[PDB]
Amino acid sequence: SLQPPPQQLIVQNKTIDLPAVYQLNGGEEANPHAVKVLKELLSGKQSSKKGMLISIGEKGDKSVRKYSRQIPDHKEGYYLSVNEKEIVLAGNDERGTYYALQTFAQLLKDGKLPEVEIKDYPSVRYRGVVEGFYGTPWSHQARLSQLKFYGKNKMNTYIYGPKDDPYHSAPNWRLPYPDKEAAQLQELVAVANENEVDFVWAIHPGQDIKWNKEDRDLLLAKFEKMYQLGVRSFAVFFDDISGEGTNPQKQAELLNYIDEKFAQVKPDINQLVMCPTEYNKSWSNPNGNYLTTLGDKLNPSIQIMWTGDRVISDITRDGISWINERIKRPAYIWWNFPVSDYVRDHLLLGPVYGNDTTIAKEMSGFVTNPMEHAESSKIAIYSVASYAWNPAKYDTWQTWKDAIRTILPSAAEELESFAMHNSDLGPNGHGYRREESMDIQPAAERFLKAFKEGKNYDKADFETLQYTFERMKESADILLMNTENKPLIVEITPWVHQFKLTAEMGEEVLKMVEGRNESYFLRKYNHVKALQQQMFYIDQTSNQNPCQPGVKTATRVIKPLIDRTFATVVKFFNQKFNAHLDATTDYMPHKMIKNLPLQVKANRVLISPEIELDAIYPGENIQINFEISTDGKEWKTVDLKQKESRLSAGLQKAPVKFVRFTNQFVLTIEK
Ligand SMILES: CC(=O)N[C@H]1/C(=N/OC(=O)Nc2ccccc2)O[C@H](CO)[C@@H](O)[C@@H]1O
Ligand SMILES: *CCC(=O)Nc1nc(N2CCOCC2)c2ccsc2n1
Ligand SMILES: [Ca+2]
Repeated sequence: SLQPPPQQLIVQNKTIDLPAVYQLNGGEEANPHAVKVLKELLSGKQSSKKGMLISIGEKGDKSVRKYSRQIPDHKEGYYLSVNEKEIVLAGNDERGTYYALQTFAQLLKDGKLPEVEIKDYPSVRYRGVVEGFYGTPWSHQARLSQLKFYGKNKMNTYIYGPKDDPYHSAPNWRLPYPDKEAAQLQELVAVANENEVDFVWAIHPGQDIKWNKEDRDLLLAKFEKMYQLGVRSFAVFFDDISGEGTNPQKQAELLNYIDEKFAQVKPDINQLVMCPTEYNKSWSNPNGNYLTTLGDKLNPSIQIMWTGDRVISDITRDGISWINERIKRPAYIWWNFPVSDYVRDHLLLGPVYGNDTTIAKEMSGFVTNPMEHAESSKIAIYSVASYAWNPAKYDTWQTWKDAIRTILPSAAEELESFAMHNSDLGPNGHGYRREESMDIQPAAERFLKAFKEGKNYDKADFETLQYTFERMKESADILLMNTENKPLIVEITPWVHQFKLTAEMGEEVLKMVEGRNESYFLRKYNHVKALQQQMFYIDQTSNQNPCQPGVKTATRVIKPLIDRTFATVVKFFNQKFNAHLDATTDYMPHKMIKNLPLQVKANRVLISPEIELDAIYPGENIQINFEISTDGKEWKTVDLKQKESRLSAGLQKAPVKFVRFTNQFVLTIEK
């Protein structure tokens, strides 16, 4: 399965052996990056002057003169041919020759090649990744690995813009990088060049930019220093800011000044990109004229970025036409998937889908904003590479499977099993959701409905759930010990542990359904209660980021199933044996005398939108939005302050175990 799929492919069902004795033509004329790949594949084979002919070169080189007519007349296009007597690897330009070898490398298997002819080129001019998320920026090693990944998948763009890089954004975007960070960026650029990737360095100055000569000159001085480090593509982001930086007339003038005094003065600058302050339809001004101002003032060579109809959205034909009408050029798509910086307790490992596949001519570029987990993002990145290169033939599910088999061949099935149940985002402010657990959902929904209303469940559906849980446990244990992609495993391990505990809980709950006798049921009940507590421990000790801490997995279908089956069967037990077992499904060490479950997040205890803690803690503050004690007997009332329904008051380290109130709701304690 060639990825991305070529534009034109003719196979003959007739295999050739990689020439043991070959004759290379064009080694000095062709792209050095391509020739190096070629000679890696040919090492061990002899280079003579009367063997099989292998011709490599760009349009214009002597080596591929005979094949001029076969080379497509497109940027980054190429022509590949394998048959009995010769091999031809001929790009329209140097990058086309490199991409010819990346396809050649996939055809080579077991030392054999198929007799084939390919004419290929991209449907979208700029294709790649923008590291533009909030959170821990990608490590240096992760970025080196990404750049090699892009080259293999014909992605030609890496836009560097981590929101939390202080020399990229507020306040030190005026400062050059320190020597150590500068030497790393220098290495990234060299590696990006080796893989035919345009390293685009972006700057995010709009929050405190002043529209005067001082800051303008400092922005250009920063760009000049990046240029000295090898950067040849540049971007200016004006997203997620307020104040004077949001002025469209000023933004355009600044980028036109950069164009004329910098990008037009250098001999070798490629991409110049800007991200508007209004970067999606929902948040644009209907009264105002922000986008039309940018469209008319910005020089035509400058790209404008756009995330679609909303911050998180799929790109449609109606949405791309809406924006292009206003910016007077094809939009440079910034696709906010699989980025998870607003649902950081979730991994988004599902397939890439939703984007119209007939609008290649309507977009100038397409970049994906990934997760801060670099390797885990390779599933979607690989799929975006396929989509952007050949939208007409984009196969969502087949490309998802191909990505997984490339990222972890030694345990692809195990990773597919894990990814299938780690795709949805759970409820979020954007209302953006993805499918998850689709294969087992029919059985789960029929099993639970028959269960709640006293019918009979199909034994086949029951064994499907047993099969699923068993397979989940196999995949978790195999993935935990996989040493083929250690960075990947480190990223996902907290979720893999939570994944396994879910599976184990599911099996014990199903054993509670089979029932048998009273003591066995109680054994299973106690084991489930212990597994709940173990999942709480992980949720409180792993991935303790300051936004959505903890670890959530299989949230769309499987976890709801298990929790509602446990609740139901415990209810039937209490009715049958006149018991009072606890039917709650999430462990909580604190207690409130409402049906709203308390939640623990970092050092906060909150009521879901009188309390007794499991111990005494020093108090920080309370935040209610519409009295305290240590032993339950003696209380010490406290007063509140107010703004727009924001109640609050500091406790000043006073011991607290009890809280009460009578006439959203959070208690912060010291840890
Ligand atoms: C263009 C863009 O997507 N900007 C940021 C981004 N901004 O979206 C917002 O959340 N915008 C916003 C929301 C509330 C208040 C102000 C800005 O979306 C991505 C996913 O969150 C972030 O990674 C990007 O850095
Ligand atoms: C947990 C810390 C957190 O929420 N970080 C975060 N901040 C964002 N910004 C802050 C600046 O103004 C815009 C909102 C943000 C946007 C999208 S995801 C994200 N995370
Ligand atoms: Ca050449």
